[PDB]
Amino acid sequence: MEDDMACVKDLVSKYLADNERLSRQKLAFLVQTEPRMLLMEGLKLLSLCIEIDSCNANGCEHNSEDKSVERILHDHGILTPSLCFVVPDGYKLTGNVLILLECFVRSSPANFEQKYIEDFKKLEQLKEDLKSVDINLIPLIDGRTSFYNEQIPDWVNDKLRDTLFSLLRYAQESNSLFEESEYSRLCESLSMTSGRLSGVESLNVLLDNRSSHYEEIIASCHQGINNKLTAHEVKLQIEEEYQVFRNRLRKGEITGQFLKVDKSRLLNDFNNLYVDEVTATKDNIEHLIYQFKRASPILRFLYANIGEGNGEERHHTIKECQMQYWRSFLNKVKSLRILNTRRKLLLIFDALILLASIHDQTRHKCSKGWLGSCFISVNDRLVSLESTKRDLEKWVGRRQQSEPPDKNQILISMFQKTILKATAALKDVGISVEHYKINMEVICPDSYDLILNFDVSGVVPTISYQDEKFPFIMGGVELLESTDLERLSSLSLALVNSMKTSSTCKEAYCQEFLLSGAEFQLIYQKTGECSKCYAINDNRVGEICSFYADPKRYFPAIFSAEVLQTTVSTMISWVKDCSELEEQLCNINSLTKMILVLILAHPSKRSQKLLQNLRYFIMAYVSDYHHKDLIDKLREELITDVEFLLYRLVRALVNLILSEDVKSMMTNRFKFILNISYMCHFITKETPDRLTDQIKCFEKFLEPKLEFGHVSINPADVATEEELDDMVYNAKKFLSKEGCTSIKGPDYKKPGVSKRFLSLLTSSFNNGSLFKESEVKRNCTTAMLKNLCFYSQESPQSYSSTGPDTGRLKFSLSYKEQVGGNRELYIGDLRTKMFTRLIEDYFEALSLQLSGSCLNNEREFENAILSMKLNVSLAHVSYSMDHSKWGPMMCPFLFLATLQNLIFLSKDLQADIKGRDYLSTLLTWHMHKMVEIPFNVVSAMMKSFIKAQLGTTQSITEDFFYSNFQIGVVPSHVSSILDMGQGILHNTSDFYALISERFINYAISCICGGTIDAYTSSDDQISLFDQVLTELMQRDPEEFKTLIEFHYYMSDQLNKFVSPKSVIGRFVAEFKSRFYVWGDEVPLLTKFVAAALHNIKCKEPHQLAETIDTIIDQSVANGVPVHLCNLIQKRTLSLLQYARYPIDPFLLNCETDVRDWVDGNRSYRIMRQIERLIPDACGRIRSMLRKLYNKLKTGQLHEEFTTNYLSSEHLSSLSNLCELLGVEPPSESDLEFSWLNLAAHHPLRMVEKVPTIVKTIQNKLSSTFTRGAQKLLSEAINKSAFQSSIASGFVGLCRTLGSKCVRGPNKESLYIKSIQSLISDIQGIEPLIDSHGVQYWRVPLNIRDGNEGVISYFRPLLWDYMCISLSTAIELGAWVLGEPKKVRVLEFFKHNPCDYFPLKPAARVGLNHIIHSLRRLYPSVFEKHILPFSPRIKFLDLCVALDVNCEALSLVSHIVKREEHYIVLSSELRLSHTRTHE
Ligand SMILES: [Mg+2]
Ligand SMILES: [Zn+2]
Repeated sequence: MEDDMACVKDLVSKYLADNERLSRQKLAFLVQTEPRMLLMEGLKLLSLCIEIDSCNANGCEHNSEDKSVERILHDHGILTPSLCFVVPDGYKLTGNVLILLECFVRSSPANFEQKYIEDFKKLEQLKEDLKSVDINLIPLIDGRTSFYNEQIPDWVNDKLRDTLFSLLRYAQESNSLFEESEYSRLCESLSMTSGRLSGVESLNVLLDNRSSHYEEIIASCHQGINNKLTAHEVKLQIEEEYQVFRNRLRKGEITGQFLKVDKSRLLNDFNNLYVDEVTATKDNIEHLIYQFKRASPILRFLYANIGEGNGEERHHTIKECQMQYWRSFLNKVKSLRILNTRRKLLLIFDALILLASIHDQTRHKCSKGWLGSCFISVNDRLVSLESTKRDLEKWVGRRQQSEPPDKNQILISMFQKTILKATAALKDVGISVEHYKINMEVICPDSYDLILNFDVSGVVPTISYQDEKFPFIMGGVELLESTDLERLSSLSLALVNSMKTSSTCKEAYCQEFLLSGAEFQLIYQKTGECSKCYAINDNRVGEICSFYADPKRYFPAIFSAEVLQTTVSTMISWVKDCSELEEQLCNINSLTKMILVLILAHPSKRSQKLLQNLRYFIMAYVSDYHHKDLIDKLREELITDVEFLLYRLVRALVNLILSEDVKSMMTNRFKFILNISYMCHFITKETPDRLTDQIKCFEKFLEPKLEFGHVSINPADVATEEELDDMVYNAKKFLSKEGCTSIKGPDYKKPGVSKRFLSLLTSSFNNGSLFKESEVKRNCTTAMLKNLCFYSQESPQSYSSTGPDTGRLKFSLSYKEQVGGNRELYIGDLRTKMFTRLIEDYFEALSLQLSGSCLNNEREFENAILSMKLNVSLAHVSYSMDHSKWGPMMCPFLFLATLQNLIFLSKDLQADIKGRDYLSTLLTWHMHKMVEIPFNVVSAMMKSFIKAQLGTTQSITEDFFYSNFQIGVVPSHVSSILDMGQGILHNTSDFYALISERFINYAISCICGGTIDAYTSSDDQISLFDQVLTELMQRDPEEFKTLIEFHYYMSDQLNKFVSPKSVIGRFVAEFKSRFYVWGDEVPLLTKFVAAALHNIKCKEPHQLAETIDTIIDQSVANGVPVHLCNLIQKRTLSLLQYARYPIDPFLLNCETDVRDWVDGNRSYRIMRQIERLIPDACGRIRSMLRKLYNKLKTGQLHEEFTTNYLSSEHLSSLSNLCELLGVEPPSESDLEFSWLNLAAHHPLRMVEKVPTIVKTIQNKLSSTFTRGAQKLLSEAINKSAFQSSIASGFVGLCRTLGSKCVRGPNKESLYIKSIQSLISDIQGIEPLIDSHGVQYWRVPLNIRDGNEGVISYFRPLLWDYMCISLSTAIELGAWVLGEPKKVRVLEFFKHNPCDYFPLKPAARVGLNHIIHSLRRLYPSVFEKHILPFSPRIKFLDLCVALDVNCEALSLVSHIVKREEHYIVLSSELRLSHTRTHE
């Protein structure tokens, strides 16, 4: 064992770089002889090489002397106060930039993430401490997952660490210089293989230490449970229980929780729901219509009468005088950076704008841009007039007397110098100044005297902070028109735009809009994105109105003025043929329109809840039985009068619709009311306030634990007995529920489980009664190591009864937004998630072994839908139920006690025992978790206590804080037993619900003479009854009710509570929000419309099109008509056009029909759009494509096309492809058509080049653990620091498109306007626009040579058309290459809007195939990018080739879940197009 020393010493002597830092450690190692010292020196040298490579690679100076940061400052003469203990590994000072380069090496995922979090937090803290120095700090962290470096080659380093390991184990077995813990740590660190190599058996590495608590818990689980009874000895207990329950219920001690339906009583209870303020029951429609148009200033302004303009004054409002041009130019100039703008380079701008205004004024007498005595400045300001005159005279007098000259001369000199500077700086980058239509004529020879001799007259524009004297007439606009929607759209656009203004008559900001004639000004006095006061002003009469709205909630109505009208119009057409509703048809329209406008004008949470609570009422109205505590659950607190008006409107509508004397069509009215109820999705999803929601969520979390009487406050890591005995005591108490055989009788809605029913369930599962036929068949060295960079310290060594030795599991609490209420959310670390995943997937597999669940399986959902459809068809009884408080009422103790009593059959009995031990240990771990209290809530509670302690309601949580606040304690952590991890433990609860419902159905079947089917996914259940029970319902109304009450009691006995929103009935069935009726179908139109409306994000404009396309494709399959989708697409295109972005024929197709969504796919619509653009030329290519596909189907060439033509020039090759056959070639003025691509060199900027397939491959490949360690966690940390909304996203998108957002040939940035200017320079190319607007250009052939720097952006059309067409024809049938034609022969019928028809589309792939094809076809790229990391594949090769060579959009030809079944209007299919495959 000594020759190894010699050879490795020689190898390291010959393979070490000559560094003045490395030679020291090299000689210190080479001089040593003792093996232990060799170990130390080798480890030190390896660490040195790694850290020096890291320090030199990132361009920094290495800290060899190990000096602290304040030392580094003091040596450089930088004086700083005292600081904490910090040592930088790499430090650099460059100007005012400071660089720190701490680094380390880790192999385990959990260790890597923990070290990253630790040093990141430490360095952020130190950055905060050093911010006072007035010097910037930027940390840099490098964490590598391997020992490879630069100063040493790989093989010598590997053999070095290997021989080091061998000598390590030798010396450990010889001298035992190390103890067990450090020795094991060093082995696991330098092993580089023990990071992650095992699975479930990893728990076998540690020790047990399970001394006493485990035995007590396991015994308490087994105390009084009997799980050996036979099938004969459970029926008797069931019968006895039923007998005593029925007797005690009939006597009058058991209450009963169900009533029979009564429509009149239900309506009468709904009408008198808020009878304390609305002191009436009836309301005339006319008075409501009258007082609706005068409620709020917004509504008054919406329906007022403002017809300013006699017909010629408004004509000038489309002239675009010089003032606006000067304003835009000055804004664009100020967007750059010029020096010394403080009170010098700003007054000049106002002077120029004022001169331009005077010039525009005294030539044709226009009155724009003014407001009383004020004008709009460069930065959307509202500067006055006189103060500017004073500043101007002061400045000119000072500058003149600083020095014969003349005032006008000084003014024109200053103006010309500044203008020359500006125009030079502008010409510098990419743009001339002649494209702004500005002229240097407003600078008259005499201007100062003109400034000093101006005057205006008007009013003062004011703002009032709260009688209302409106300057106009209140209401004169009919509801049937579409004017209020346009006014709302314009006002909302102004309100959203009001957020763009940046920070620095006090100061006033103004935005401008105009409806039809004159223009109005929205005035505000504060920046930022927050609630603030707004006013509306006009030049004739100022201060029209003022209000207190919030900006970020007014998005869904921007350009969607023609979309909502069609929505209401098509929703009305449903209830149109009711023979007893014609006399009341305008009232319905008025009410619907008023509700929509009102909910779009004042968005609030209370209106959302009130509108959401209607579906439960409409479901109960058409059923047989319902919970007794239903009506009381439909009431909530309302505050403002707008909400009361909304409630009155809803009441009037629901009384008009579901009155008496109507018996024609119940399904249509049901669908109508449901769609009305689903309008709550139009408001928003985000929160109005943040602190109150946190307080509410914490209150909901803390409430149900203060009556069970078990809350731990700040538990210690070393658990004391005072907590363990209490845990055991409460665990015993949890299993002490009585019922039906006691003195006090049963008690409802209390957490707990009874021993009798647990025993019954376990015994019935063990002996076998719940399986179908198809189921039974299946010490200085320590500090030395601490100096190292790869010696980890964050691995567990032994577990216990309360988690690993590091500490009990910890979680953080936070809310998640949702329509209506807000959901709770628990967040854990990575090791915790890795630990929980074992239980999760074990229980998921165990449940998959059985049948009936519908959580993640996708086969059972179709069976459920089929059974529901059949049951509804046969008019049987259906029970739709949801459970209440499912999360905070379950318990891991219940799952453990259930698992500890099941007996399996020949399932690796010894491994079965070992797995049971593992699972029991993990569940015992979960039972002892801890949850963190947020910081804002405790801070606010402390502030409130201090405030209202020295100077009533006393919410119980506030009482808890006040109690544990005054004795010297501050709550930080809270632990208990009653709370199951919301969303963490999910599949186990699904399994438990499955077995529980199966046992309950078995018992109910054993009592009566019928059977039941059930379906459930962890919180929702649908039960289907047979014919016997359905007959029993209407023959003996007493046995039915008793059976239902017994089902309720049984479910309560097993810790499952039925919510008051469940329903038993025969008319409708619902599961997972999917309603079904016998002779119709129920689409949710408003839901999909509202979902599609506000669903945009700030990204590249070619992915929003994909997202909207997928959304519309998903929505069409449910019943939405097509023209609505066309209008939605038009709205999206207009939203894009507003941002000044050129529209190309590869975004959307707003001319589709039914067939384009059923049969075709994404590429078919693009092909159809291109065919619509340029006909008379696509047929010639289509004939050649037909012939080529017919030839290639038999596999004739497959190679001449693959390389010779595809991988060459485009134009000439095309011609050859025509002479390869006997078809006529394309004309010379056919290859002239071309479009414009901005991403021809690199994609656009947001905040070499290779195909996108390479991008996604290197993304999905270099991310496992080692090739994707740093980047993913870095980007996650970066994204965690961002919080945004939809409006802010649209604003950011509008901002980025117009700054640079463009890259040049080599490396540079430009502007879009510059590109369009250079394009418009050459007067030989012709643009062309279509109706909806799609720009495409015609360019000649000769003009290309001579200026090849701007023509490198264009791209021909026929080439891409052929690529996409051939690709999609390969992907689909061969009919695509036919010739389409509309059907113009069928006559016109009279259709009803409610008539549907089903359809099926006209009908694996892996990641290795594309790699192998790219290898065997394109070896060049493969050997440099993929190497460092029969009939079916024959066409896959062609697919990937077409994808690589034609990169416009054909990527989607391979990136593509897709629905199958379609339900469409039968009146639409008979007007589609036909494609013939001949
Ligand atoms: Mg349900
Ligand atoms: Zn004018």
